Amino acid sequence: SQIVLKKFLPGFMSDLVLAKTVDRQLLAGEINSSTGDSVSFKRPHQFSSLRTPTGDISGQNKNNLISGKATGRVGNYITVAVEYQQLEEAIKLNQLEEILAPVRQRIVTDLETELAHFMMNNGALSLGSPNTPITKWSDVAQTASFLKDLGVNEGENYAVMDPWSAQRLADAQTGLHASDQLVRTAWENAQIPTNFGGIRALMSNGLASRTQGAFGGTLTVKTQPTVTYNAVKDSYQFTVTLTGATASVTGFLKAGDQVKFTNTYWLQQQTKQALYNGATPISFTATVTADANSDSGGDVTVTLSGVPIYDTTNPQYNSVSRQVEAGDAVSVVGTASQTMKPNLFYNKFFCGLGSIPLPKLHSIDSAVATYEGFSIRVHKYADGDANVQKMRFDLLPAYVCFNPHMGGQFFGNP
Amino acid sequence: QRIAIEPIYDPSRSVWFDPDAKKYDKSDALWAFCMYSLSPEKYEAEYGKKPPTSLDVTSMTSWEYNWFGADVIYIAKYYEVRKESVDVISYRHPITGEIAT
Amino acid sequence: TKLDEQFEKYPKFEINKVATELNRIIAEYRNNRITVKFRPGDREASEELAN
Amino acid sequence: TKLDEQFEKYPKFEINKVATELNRIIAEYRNNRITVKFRPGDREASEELAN
Repeated sequence: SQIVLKKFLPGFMSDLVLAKTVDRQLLAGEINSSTGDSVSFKRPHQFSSLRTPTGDISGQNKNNLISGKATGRVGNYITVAVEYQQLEEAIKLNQLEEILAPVRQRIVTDLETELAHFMMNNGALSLGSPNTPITKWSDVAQTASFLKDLGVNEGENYAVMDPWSAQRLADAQTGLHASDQLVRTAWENAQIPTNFGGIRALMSNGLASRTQGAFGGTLTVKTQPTVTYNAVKDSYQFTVTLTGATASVTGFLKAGDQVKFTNTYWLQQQTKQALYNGATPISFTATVTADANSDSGGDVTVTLSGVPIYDTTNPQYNSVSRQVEAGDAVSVVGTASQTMKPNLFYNKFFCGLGSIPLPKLHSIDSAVATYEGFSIRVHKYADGDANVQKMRFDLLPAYVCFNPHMGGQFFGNP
Repeated sequence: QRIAIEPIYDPSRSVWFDPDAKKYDKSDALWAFCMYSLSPEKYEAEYGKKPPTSLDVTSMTSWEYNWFGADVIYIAKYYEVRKESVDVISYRHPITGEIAT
Repeated sequence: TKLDEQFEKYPKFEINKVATELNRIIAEYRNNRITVKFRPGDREASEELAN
Repeated sequence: TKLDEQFEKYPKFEINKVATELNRIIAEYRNNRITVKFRPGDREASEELAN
């Protein structure tokens, strides 16, 4: 057991689908040394109309001009560092290349895990019960139908699912009746086609998971919030307070939970008419952004993503049939504290992604490593006089959320 | 139109042939690769700036060599040979030679 | 080595003596360059075609 | 050998000196290549046949 080979044994790897779908075009080389740590994009305008027998518009208020913004910011550092004895390292590992291979994939994996977490934290749309998995064909086509009903046209729509779900869909496809090519492909390779149900389907094994967080009781809204367009023209976020909760629980609502308002329905954004899901109207839902606890008296104050705008002086920006007001009943989807891996569906222009180049540190030898279109700056220094070499890898990402109303989580339904 | 002769720099890390070819001149080859390095500015000059740059990976160089410039993108040219069906038209005008395909 | 709590390095002198014959071969080639030549055949008009 | 609980290997330097005469023989052949030649016989038309 003295002879040891050069060839390292193979390991395990994840898959990369999130980076290839999001928009990396608009936010690319925009956070430079002149802009600062944040940059903002504009928002489209909407208008309303007046109907009169003769067009006397003499006293009626004319459409007012309000402009919105969408800011993107920089995140934390993706840093991995090692320390070692360089003579022991150089025993059988020369050029320090054995470390390069399993570190870039670690950096990319952490980046995309954070990207998935951000996507599921800032998404608004919800579909189906969390417990029920995906088994049939309708569970995929529902997302495309909902996106079409909302009105998003310009851009491509994508859906991402875990490995076991795809097997089930391929197994269902093997039971077809008339398509020879589809049946043969599903029987041999077990690969579902590219366009599944009108939306581009994708599979991924590395996908972030979340925990529900204990809650209980008949929750209800206590105070009427402010949902005028002026308040939410820069962030699309609003803060609301709840009552009827449990006495005193820490972590009452985790990040990613969906809060559904029963009596407020979605509207088709252009025609401003309520949404009907064949048999029942679709209710408005929002996502918790940060963890919130419950104090004595069952009062929970939470920040949600996705705003139910019902401005009365600027009706052109409404997105909900009726105003959220005090005493309304709300519900939370899912079970008490179960853990699940959500499935994501979104439009092209839902979230962005970018990276900031990092300059070489003074009087220190460095190098640049590239993996899957990302740049990694590596530094080597010899702090400490105890044969302690040090290496570090750096990467700095940037995130942006344009409109929360084009993405979210979805599950199968019974 | 003209025929041009151009040099290839760093052949050892740029040119890769079909592993099934065994002759000196690689006559019995069906495909080949040819890399060349490129800068992000020239990458944006041609093609398009909208798609980010993704470069080929070989893990070949940096073997005992200091590296400082991460501003190189590796692009390769791909050659293929195919057997295809083509229709030949035989213009048989008698004037000034007849048989012409 | 540490060498009394430091990191003085070994002297590494380089005396390149293997490039002389390579330079000689390169100069030998560059003194007499060669190119492609087309030879005629046994036909009435092969000479003009080759030219 | 183990060499105090390690596996340092023996240095194995290679100085190839047996290829010079082989290269000389190969160059000798490549300088004067030989091929197949057909010789005529004692007939009226053997020369054209050989050509």
